[PDB]
Amino acid sequence: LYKSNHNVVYSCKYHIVWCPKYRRKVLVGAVEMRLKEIIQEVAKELRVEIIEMQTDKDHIHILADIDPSFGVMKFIKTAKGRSSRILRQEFNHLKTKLPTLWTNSCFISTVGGAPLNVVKQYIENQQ
Amino acid sequence: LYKSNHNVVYSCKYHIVWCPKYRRKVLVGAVEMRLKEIIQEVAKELRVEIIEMQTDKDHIHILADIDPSFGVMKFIKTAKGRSSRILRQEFNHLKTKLPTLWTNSCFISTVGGAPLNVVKQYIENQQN
DNA sequence: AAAGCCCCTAGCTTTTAGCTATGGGGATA
DNA sequence: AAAGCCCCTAGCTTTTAGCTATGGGGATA
DNA sequence: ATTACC
DNA sequence: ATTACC
Ligand SMILES: [Ca+2]
Ligand SMILES: [Ca+2]
Ligand SMILES: [Ca+2]
Ligand SMILES: [Ca+2]
Ligand SMILES: [Ca+2]
Ligand SMILES: [Ca+2]
Ligand SMILES: [Ca+2]
Repeated sequence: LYKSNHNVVYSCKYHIVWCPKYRRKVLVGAVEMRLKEIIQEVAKELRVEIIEMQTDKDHIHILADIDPSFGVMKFIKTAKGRSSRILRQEFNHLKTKLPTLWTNSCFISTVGGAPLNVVKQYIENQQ
Repeated sequence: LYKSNHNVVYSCKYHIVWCPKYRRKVLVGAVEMRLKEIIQEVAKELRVEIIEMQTDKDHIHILADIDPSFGVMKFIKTAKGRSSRILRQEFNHLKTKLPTLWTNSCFISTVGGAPLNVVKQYIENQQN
């Protein structure tokens, strides 16, 4: 199952994890549900397919298929950036002793249908 | 085993495949060896780790770890663009029998340690 | 120590903001 | 038909080149 | 204003 | 000028 843009046929799926500033346990309750809505809205607007997404109290997991030419960091900057603006506009406690909602950092890991040990079998390495 | 730049901790591995123009079986002999020489130079110069690379006459496989902020496309653009420029200077048959060495297209497939269905179940069951 | 904390610039969105950049500099303990 | 074929612009490298762009048009017939 | 998700 | 890469 592969998508394509004008020039690239691709399957670029990323496991994305980022945490709030100071790793606060704020991704619960109304903030959690509203965070998921904003990300879903960003993905739709940016042509990103959210395969799975779930918060875990002080961090969020996202499994997203992103156009490799568009860039994974552009989706991440947009997701974290807009969600920070809106959630801090809608939830005052997200500005209390919080200079920002997110950190400058995140975790990214590529994911495919086949694991890495299987895909290396596709290729006879000539190094 | 994860890497990190200034802000991102990542493991971004891509199975990349692209073919010569018209799918001509030109990736043999000295063209094959010289092509892999140039991509090694591009990888080292662009901080890209080449896990595995194989040419097979009419296509090249590359399994590579690429900085996600740098972008998989900037590596592909440089690897294809520079190899096309150099090999067409050094092999007359590549400059006279083809308008370009490569096509405008490629294949990109991400890969990690776990299968997709396992990561999917793992993310879905986070809240218990 | 760093990804995560503090500090800085510049770029681009979310712009009397708040995230990136294969971005930089630190102490704390 | 499209990723792959022919055409284009525009950005950046490899620059009396040749690749990208979440880029566009099209015929094959 | 932090302390760790893979 | 192509026809498909575990
Ligand atoms: Ca096209
Ligand atoms: Ca978790
Ligand atoms: Ca192998
Ligand atoms: Ca093979
Ligand atoms: Ca830094
Ligand atoms: Ca640590
Ligand atoms: Ca086809």
